[PDB]
Amino acid sequence: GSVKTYMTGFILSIILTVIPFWMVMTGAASPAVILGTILAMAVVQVLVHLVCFLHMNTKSDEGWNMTAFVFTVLIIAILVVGSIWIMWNLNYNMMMH
Amino acid sequence: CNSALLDPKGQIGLEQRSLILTAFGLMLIVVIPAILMAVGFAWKYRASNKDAKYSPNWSHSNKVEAVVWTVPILIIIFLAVLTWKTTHALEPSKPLAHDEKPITIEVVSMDWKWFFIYPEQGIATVNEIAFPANTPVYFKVTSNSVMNSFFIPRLGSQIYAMAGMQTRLHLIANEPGTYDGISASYSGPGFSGMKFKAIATPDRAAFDQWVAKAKQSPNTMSDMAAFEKLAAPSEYNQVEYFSNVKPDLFADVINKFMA
Amino acid sequence: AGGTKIFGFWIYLMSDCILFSILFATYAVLVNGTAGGPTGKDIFELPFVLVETFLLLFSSITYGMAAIAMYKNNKSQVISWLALTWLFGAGFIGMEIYEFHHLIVNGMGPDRSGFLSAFFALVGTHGLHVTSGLIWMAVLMVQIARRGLTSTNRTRIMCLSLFWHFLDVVWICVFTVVYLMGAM
Amino acid sequence: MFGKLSLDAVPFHEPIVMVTIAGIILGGLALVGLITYFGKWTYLWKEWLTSVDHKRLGIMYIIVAIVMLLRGFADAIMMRSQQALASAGEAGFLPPHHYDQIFTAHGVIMIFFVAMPFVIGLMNLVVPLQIGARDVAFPFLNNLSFWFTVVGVILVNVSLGVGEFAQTGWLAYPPLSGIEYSPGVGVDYWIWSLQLSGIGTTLTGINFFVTILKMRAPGMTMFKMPVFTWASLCANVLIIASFPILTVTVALLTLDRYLGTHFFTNDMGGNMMMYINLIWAWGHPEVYILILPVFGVFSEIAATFSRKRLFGYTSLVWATVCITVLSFIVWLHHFFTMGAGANVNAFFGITTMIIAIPTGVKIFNWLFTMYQGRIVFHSAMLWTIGFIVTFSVGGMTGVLLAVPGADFVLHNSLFLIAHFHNVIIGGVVFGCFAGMTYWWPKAFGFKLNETWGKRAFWFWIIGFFVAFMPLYALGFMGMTRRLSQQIDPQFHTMLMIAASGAVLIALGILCLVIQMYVSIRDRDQNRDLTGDPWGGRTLEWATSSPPPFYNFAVVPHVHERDAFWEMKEKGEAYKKPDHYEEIHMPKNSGAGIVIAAFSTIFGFAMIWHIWWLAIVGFAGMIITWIVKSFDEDVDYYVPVAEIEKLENQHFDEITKAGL
Ligand code: HEO
Ligand SMILES: CCCCCCCCCCCCCCCCCC(=O)OC[C@H](COP(=O)(O)OCCN)OC(=O)CCCCCCCCCCCCCCCCC
Ligand SMILES: CCCCCCCCCCCCCCCCCC(=O)OC[C@H](COP(=O)(O)OCCN)OC(=O)CCCCCCCCCCCCCCCCC
Ligand SMILES: CCCCCCCCCCCCCCCCCC(=O)OC[C@H](COP(=O)(O)OCCN)OC(=O)CCCCCCCCCCCCCCCCC
Ligand SMILES: CCCCCCCCCCCCCCCCCC(=O)OC[C@H](COP(=O)(O)OCCN)OC(=O)CCCCCCCCCCCCCCCCC
Ligand code: HEM
Ligand SMILES: [Cu+2]
Repeated sequence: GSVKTYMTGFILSIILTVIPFWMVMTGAASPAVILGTILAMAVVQVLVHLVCFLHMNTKSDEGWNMTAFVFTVLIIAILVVGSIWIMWNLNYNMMMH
Repeated sequence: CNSALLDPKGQIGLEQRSLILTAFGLMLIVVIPAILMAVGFAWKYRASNKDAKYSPNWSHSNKVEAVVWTVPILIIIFLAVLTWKTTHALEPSKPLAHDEKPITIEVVSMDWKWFFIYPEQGIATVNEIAFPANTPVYFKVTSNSVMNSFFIPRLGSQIYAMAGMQTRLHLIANEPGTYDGISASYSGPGFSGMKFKAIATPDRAAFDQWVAKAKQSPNTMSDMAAFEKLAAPSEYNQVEYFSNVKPDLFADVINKFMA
Repeated sequence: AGGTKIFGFWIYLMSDCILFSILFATYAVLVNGTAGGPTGKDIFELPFVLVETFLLLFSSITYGMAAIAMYKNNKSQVISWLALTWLFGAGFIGMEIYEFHHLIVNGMGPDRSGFLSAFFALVGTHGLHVTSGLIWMAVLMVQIARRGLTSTNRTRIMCLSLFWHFLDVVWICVFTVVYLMGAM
Repeated sequence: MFGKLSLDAVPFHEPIVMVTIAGIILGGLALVGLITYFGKWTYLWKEWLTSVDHKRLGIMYIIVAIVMLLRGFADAIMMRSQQALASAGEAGFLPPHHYDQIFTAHGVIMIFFVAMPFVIGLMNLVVPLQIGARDVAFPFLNNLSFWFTVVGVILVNVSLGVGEFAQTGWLAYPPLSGIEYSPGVGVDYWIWSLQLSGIGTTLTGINFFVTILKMRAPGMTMFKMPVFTWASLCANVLIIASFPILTVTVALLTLDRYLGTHFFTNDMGGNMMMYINLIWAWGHPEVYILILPVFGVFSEIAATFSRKRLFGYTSLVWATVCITVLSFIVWLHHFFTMGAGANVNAFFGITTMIIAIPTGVKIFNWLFTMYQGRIVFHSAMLWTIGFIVTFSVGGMTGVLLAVPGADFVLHNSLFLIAHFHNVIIGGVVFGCFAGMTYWWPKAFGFKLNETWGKRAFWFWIIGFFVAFMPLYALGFMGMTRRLSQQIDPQFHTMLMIAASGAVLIALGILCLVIQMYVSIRDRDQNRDLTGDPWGGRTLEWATSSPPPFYNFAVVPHVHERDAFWEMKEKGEAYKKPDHYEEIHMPKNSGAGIVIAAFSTIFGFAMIWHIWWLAIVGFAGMIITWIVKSFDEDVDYYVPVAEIEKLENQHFDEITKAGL
């Protein structure tokens, strides 16, 4: 039933946490393959928790409750990437050149 | 018209006067008709004006709404091409092309005064700089304290002064004279007296006689013990000259925050 | 009525997710701001974070079974499933307190080395939300024990379901950016 | 009693503070003495203070904003007086310790406790009426949000008498606001005023987002909504997505001063440029929170007093949605001179001028709303015409500042100061007085005085221009902001004109007080009887004046834009239902006042380091939250005997006055 969506989303998030942890704790001979798969499994497991636990739906508040989440992801991406890009140029400048 | 930004004496100030003038004249093609329509439609279409055409159900025209979107778009399109070109030409820390071997002056903002170091002359001053006219001046600006802003309004741009950080500024003076510089970012109780003079000399012989004057002082800046004695909080400082300085004093001010 | 509050709480979590992203942006700027002190590799014990990650994951599926029991009429099993997810969240808080007590006693507090300020302000603000949801869970448990699975109690279960699963979503971003990227 | 409170914290031997201390203590005791004289304590409680009614709460927001407008103007008249005396070589009154608290308090009060409650209180009164709703989505949360704003105005006002306020400017930049350059309680007053009032407005933005989306009338789709509702919808989106940025940024400053952390410090890996990045990421969406419902106010007034439908509804709606997204990508224009690259400065310079495109579409759509109307020159229509002239001058000035090369000589000048007083006085204050004049008969049942409302306009118009067009000239001459002592004599004769223009603004505030007195003195002669004093187009004018406390006996069915206008042209909307049903209304609650009373105890104890009191204050807010959750009598039903009594007294006013 609805146990099956909770149980699959729990099994999946077990796998999506063990593999990023096992790569850092072992080493896996590549810092760039590690960094890619860690951010990939973080995004995938966030998507698993929205679908299976938070029950994100396109038809839940006549379109809303989903567009509110998509809007704030864009705000977070504007705020985080924008502040990192600004502070990287402010810190590359203000250096003893 | 003779007011320190509309009458500038440096190349950066003169290029920024044309930038202010062309931007202001571009926006006037849409702001003057907006103000004229605000008064003209109010007068022509009064309730007491029985001659004007009354159309209460007219709320949509494609040609009117096309022009309402197009003409603000076209002005900002011209203004963005101007913004992109002039930000890459009027940028501080872009050296000016003159082949005159610029004078580097190191600027430390204190509480509440301006400390200037002349590292290739071995001279330090408080609240006064001199430089030759028609030579570029490379400013390396830092703070010993809270954030200030180094501004000579008649010569060009401003830049923030931050502790542990080194901003850069390039200026030039096309005419000799003395120009009042200020702190343009509020920094405490003595902020109103953070005013310095910036003397552009007629030639380099008058700059050489000011450097030789400023090394006849008995005061030195030969250690950071003398720096922190002078970095004590003080207000409305006189012009003071130091004859000997530490050979890399400006890096030591930055390194007391970054280490 | 009930669905208006549940939608309105979802809008609050979107503002609460913007609140956490400022803490993540502050951490990314200040992570290399170690003042001659410890970096992430000198501090982060990754077996300890794996146990903390699985405790918050176990409390997410335990709240999911509490909501399943609310969609039948078994008031006793909502209480029993809420009793376990309180234990897994109290285990999560008790490990973060043990992690912060080890740093503060050993001279690695927030007042040293402003990387440590951004570490304590992101992991600490997450644990303040878990503590806030642990208080809300115990207030909800004594309301259901006293009044039953009423319509107001059923809306409060689904409001805390949004809150509790959101804290596990934030923690996926926490252990990746802070711990796993810091211990590479 | 404990902490740093010492009785030397009270500014004795300082007469310009102690006179205004006694002017509020004796002013407050005289106000307290009138309520006990007339026996109105049990009426202020149970009808106003505990009220979950959005009409009662909207009025009380504006009362707070008008009272704080007097304090925020009385110290701006002291800065104009000091700058006119500092030039021509006099060290007069206001030493720099005294003066630097004044521009900091003027900025905080006028943004957070004047402009914000006036905009929020206009959305509180009007937006549930325009969508056909009976109340706001979360009515207890609306009452709690008001009292968190009251905690903000209490903490700023007690800093006048108990300690001192911040001396850092209104945004409290780092290290000057750090614990080693500001060791006193002034930044702590700034921190906990903004924190406690800032969580109140966050709950306001959540409340009106869900109200507009979920509580609308049947048949009213999103593109049949009133334009003021569209403007309130987009303004509340910016509250939800930017006031969390203020909550983190002030809390990170709180950890720096209290726990000694290193976020924005100079030394131990701290970055003080991160705060200025963070405080303007909230800072520019805040100024679009203020100007968006003002755009919605002027759209309803221009349609009503031109007797013409609003031109270009879809273009005006999508210009509002354009601004609420573009407001989050422009914030680096406030620190162009910090030292970022040419690519970063030109990117945020270009996209700052992109946000001027939807503002120009809004301006020209109001111009063609009145292109072929019959314009009635009401007081509220005068503020609309005066807004278009004033905001176009001040908006044009900010686009000049949006060029980074032009901003390098105009940053932190009086040109900047004159820019944002051109778009706040010109935009927000003009829109708040226009909506006050427009919706006064709906809030109270009688019309304001038309003669004194026009005189208040003519002093607020070019009286502003005498006040702030000299500061445009002073920004070119090189005069910077926050200048207190020994100002240059060449800046005199232009600071003298700016001081004279503030006297004309003072006469416009005085004309507002006379307009309020004469209207209350003559309210029985200027009564609004049908509920529609003008020819109104939206659903607010379908009710009685004031509305029947449930707003609607039967919720209306909407078929078109300007729902009340289409009803009148079909002969409807004065239709008596054959039967009524009971209305489910929320109850008044004493909590929210109690939660805020513990919060101002918690805030005052955190400022003065009274840690036992801050624990008691914080635990009081949580126990009151917990004990409110156990309450079950949160609602009641209005009987049909009360509904039929209140509607038959409206439907004979319709009959005895023509309709
Ligand atoms: C609610 C008030 C408000 C409003 C509406 C605005 C609107 C704008 N702000 Fe002013 N800002 C406001 C409040 C402030 N801004 C500030 C600071 C500020 C700075 C910083 C300068 C500096 O720090 O040195 C810039 C560049 C701007 C740009 C603008 C622009 C381009 C608009 C535009 O949105 C205006 C758009 C309107 C226009 C353009 C006129 C209408 C259009 C017409 C008539 C026709 C169309 C014309 C064209 C398309 C050209 N803002 C500060 C400084 C705080 C501090 O420093 O302490 C405050 C308070
Ligand atoms: C710096 C620390 C500050 C900490 C302040 C807050 C935390 C203290 C503890 C709070 C938790 C106790 C909550 C009270 C329990 C009862 C609540 C309840 O049952 O209500 C459920 C409610 C649904 O609404 P309804 O059903 O109408 O109930 C009305 C309540 N009067 O659902 C609701 O919508 C109400 C419950 C919502 C709870 C929200 C959680 C608060 C999270 C706070 C984050 C703390 C850290 C912030 C960081 C600062 C910035 C960096
Ligand atoms: C404790 C220490 C700290 C103190 C800090 C201050 C706390 C903040 C207090 C702010 C709360 C706002 C108070 C709002 C009261 C509003 C009362 C009001 O307007 O009543 C008028 C009433 C209307 O009569 P009615 O015929 O019903 O009109 C219908 C309108 N829908 O007309 C009547 O017939 C009733 C007549 C009696 C009303 C008298 C009350 C005067 C207003 C109260 C004070 C407002 C001014 C000061 C506010 C300070 C705000 C900072
Ligand atoms: C917010 C930004 C900053 C975040 C950190 C601090 C704040 C944390 C608390 C935020 C809680 C937000 C909850 C919003 C939910 C909105 C939707 C909802 O479910 O509302 C339900 C209810 C409203 O119900 P209503 O219909 O009005 O009537 C209820 C009758 N019992 O709503 C409620 O009754 C529940 C909410 C009301 C109670 C909240 C008041 C307590 C807040 C105290 C904060 C303490 C902070 C101190 C530390 C300083 C901060 C650094
Ligand atoms: C959309 C627009 C929103 C507007 C928001 C509100 C802002 C302004 C607030 C004032 C407006 C409220 C007053 C009108 C309400 C109705 C008054 C009323 O019914 O009159 C009662 C009372 C005298 O009447 P009574 O003799 O008791 O019996 C007759 C009843 N019909 O009449 C009275 O004398 C009542 C007095 C009430 C006023 C006290 C409120 C204080 C707020 C004032 C703000 C500051 C004003 C500047 C300083 C004024 C003092 C000099
Ligand atoms: C109505 C007449 C007003 C006058 C005469 C006035 C006057 C002033 C003056 C003289 C300054 C300082 C300029 C300087 O630093 O040199 C100032 C700053 C400021 N004003 Fe106003 N003001 C008025 C209204 C408002 C309003 C309605 C707002 C609403 C938001 C406001 C917000 C601010 C802010 C934010 C500052 C900057 C604070 C700071 O410098 O730290 N002002 N005002
Ligand atoms: Cu801005």
